[PDB]
Amino acid sequence: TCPFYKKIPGTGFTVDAFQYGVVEGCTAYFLTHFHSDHYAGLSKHFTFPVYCSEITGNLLKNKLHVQEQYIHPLPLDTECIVNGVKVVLLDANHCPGAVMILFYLPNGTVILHTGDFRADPSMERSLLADQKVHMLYLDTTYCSPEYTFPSQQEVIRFAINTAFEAVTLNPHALVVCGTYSIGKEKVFLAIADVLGSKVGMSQEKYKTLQCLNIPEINSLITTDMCSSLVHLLPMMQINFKGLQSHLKKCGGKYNQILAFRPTGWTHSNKFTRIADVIPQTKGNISIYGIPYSEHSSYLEMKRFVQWLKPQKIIPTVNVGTWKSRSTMEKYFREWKLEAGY
Ligand code: NI
Repeated sequence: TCPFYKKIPGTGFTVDAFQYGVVEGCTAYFLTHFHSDHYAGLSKHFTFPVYCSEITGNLLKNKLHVQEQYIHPLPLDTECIVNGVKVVLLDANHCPGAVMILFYLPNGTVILHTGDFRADPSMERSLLADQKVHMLYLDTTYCSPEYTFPSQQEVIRFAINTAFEAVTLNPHALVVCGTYSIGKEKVFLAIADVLGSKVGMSQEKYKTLQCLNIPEINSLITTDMCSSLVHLLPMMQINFKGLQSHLKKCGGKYNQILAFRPTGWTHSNKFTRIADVIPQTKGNISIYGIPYSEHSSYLEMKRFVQWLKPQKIIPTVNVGTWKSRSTMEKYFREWKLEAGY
């Protein structure tokens, strides 16, 4: 049955609630972004109205074969009317096409649902600045003070520098980047850009990327693996056995693999600066875990909430244990006390 934190009170709306069958009372289904824990249940047989961004709509049509008459894409940063209720979609700084959703209830209540987001001060100058928010449905994925991580820009600098140095020293090295969903595209694209290569990948992953409006993408990606020195592979293949096998498949074109596994967080962040990160090596294979996050750090999340000053916070992540819920509620109280709302 649909959990309560996926239901918008005073409307016929749900958010990311497609794995429950027909939700009793539901007149429109919102989808924040194209990741499988959120879309699980959409297909060509779905015949309710789905509201989402343009890019998420492109992916629904092409990857899942949802029929076009049921897809209702909305422009960002624009007041739109859905079943008599004013709504606005805002950039969530998560993966391509990911949004937050502002709802303006008929009774005057204002609700923000973050979806998955990485808070940023640029958000403090969107249509959020212009009115009060009564309820916040918050992506709390890393709501504990141990979760620190660097900016995306510092992680990309590290990756570009590492790869440019390895290939300059050995022009027969192959660079590999792991992936399992959309998101984190800047990793493999920035590396390709510095080496003056295109990124080679499967036809299916190429198709996915062509759905994302990314300008000059024909210029950065390809399915001709042979002409590329940056290959994208399944995340499950980013291990010593998997990359040994891939290297054999390259026909003696390359004699060394440098691989990157972007990840959310790892405990090494508690002890280690980005500059100090080192690979796991075996034979002619090195694997770098890099802390490229598309969710808020604890301190980014705290700043956002203390800026917004909501009257009630409803967590959407880590809600399944009493100890987690308790812990998050204690931080919310502190934030409120410290900020004086
Ligand atoms: Ni996500």
